[PDB]
Amino acid sequence: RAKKPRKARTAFSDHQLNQLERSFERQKYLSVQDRMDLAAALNLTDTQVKTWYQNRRTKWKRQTAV
DNA sequence: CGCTAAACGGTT
DNA sequence: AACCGTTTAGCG
Repeated sequence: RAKKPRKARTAFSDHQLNQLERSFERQKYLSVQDRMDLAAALNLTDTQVKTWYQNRRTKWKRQTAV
């Protein structure tokens, strides 16, 4: 067990995942404002959205490479 | 296991 | 500060 507390793993709802994915198809990168807006719309934290987008870009790149 | 959320150390 | 590349880990 890590010495430093980690954050609990967020479980996204179906609506949140749908909306995150619709954002991603439109824009692969968000401005600060568009990110902080999407977080508010989905009742997520700014960092949860930032992280989701970052990890989603990793997945996107993996799949561009096949 | 596999998908992926969060963590690490480095990079822009 | 946001990102990258990659790792590490939660959990269905």
